[PDB]
Amino acid sequence: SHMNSVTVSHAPYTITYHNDWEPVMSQLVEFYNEVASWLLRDETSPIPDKFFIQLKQPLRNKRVCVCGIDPYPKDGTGVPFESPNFTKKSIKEIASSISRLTGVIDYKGYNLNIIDGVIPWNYYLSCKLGETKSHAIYWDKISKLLLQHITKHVSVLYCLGKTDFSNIRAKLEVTTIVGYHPAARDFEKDRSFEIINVLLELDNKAPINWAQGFIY
Amino acid sequence: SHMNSVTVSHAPYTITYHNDWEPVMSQLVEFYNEVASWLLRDETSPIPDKFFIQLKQPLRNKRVCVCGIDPYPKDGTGVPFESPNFTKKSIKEIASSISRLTGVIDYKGYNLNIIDGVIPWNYYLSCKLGETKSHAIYWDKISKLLLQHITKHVSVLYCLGKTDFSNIRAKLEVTTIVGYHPAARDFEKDRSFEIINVLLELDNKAPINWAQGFIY
Ligand SMILES: [Cl-]
Ligand SMILES: [Cl-]
Repeated sequence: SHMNSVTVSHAPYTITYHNDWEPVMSQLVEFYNEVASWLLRDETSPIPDKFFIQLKQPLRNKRVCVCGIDPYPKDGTGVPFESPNFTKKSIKEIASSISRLTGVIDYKGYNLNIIDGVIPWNYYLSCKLGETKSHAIYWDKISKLLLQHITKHVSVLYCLGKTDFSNIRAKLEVTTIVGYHPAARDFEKDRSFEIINVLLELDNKAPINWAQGFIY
Repeated sequence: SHMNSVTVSHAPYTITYHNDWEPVMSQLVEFYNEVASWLLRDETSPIPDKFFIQLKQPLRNKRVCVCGIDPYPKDGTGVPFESPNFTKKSIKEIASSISRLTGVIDYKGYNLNIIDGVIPWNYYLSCKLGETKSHAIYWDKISKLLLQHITKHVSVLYCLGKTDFSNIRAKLEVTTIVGYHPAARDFEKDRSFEIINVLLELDNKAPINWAQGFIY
């Protein structure tokens, strides 16, 4: 069924997750306990209470995963790409791409987490405040475990960042696009890489309406 | 440089390979020796002398990998998908897709191994005469090793067969399309999946001219 379950750890001490994540929660508890103490030492983005909040998303209704390597170095919320005040460069560049693709001119913000069929994801679920990929060693196996579970549900995996994702062993056993980082210099590639996965969808599944992410 | 090197085994006893495959040849010798005796027991497709002939292809000039799970159950040549007399269903269906995409009406045959930028590949390099995926257990680690090496060179990995490739742990560390099997029942998906990877190319690399495969 569709429900939220619960599991015990140490800081945030309790992880609430949607039913769909069950197959993975036993190993995630094992992995997090042997790692948390090394991890919690630093000021993190997001705060420990927000590490796993994205596990409250169902995967049954997801067909696309938009994956960044890790949360914003500062002001991370626990929801990947989310910037509640729309000041973070990465989500502003995605918004502009979508704006250009769809034809939507006016908007106050953009959020990938409110689009039907889309789960936004952070490969590593944290980093030390102000330092990208700084907690990579701690999430290692957890990261592989959770992306393995996601790619069983979603049809398209869209990774943002070529060098960010350059050395990452991961899943075995679907359609992957390794596009540029949203804040890359030189546009056509960014914008076409988001239009290209609705036609990868067409081969079987329903399209994504990327404009559902716009906040007015 | 660009040259063909040589390595020692036991049946076919000698493996000739292009320079580009060097990083992988030490492990492939280790892996093949501990496996060959179990493998050579059966009548195979292709014959042992043809197992590794596709290692004579450079990878430096390859941007697309078209991957089947293993050679034809009968009449395999050592070159993936190749049917010298154009009677095998899989290559005839690919040819028809290309014919429909390109506009080429008349041809005697089709070969993926004569297209610039394309390396055709068999995940498992053999099978028992008349039985698909029958030598899967023997190639296991070798298969992972060689596809790992290919995907470092190519920009697009195109796998043909959803259930054929359903349970396959593989590479870590690029753009993957898991399309249908060429001999699938119900066409648009087959043909669009081959037109879709030239635009995945466009994001960075030169296009593939699929019509280069036609034999007149
Ligand atoms: Cl984030
Ligand atoms: Cl073959």
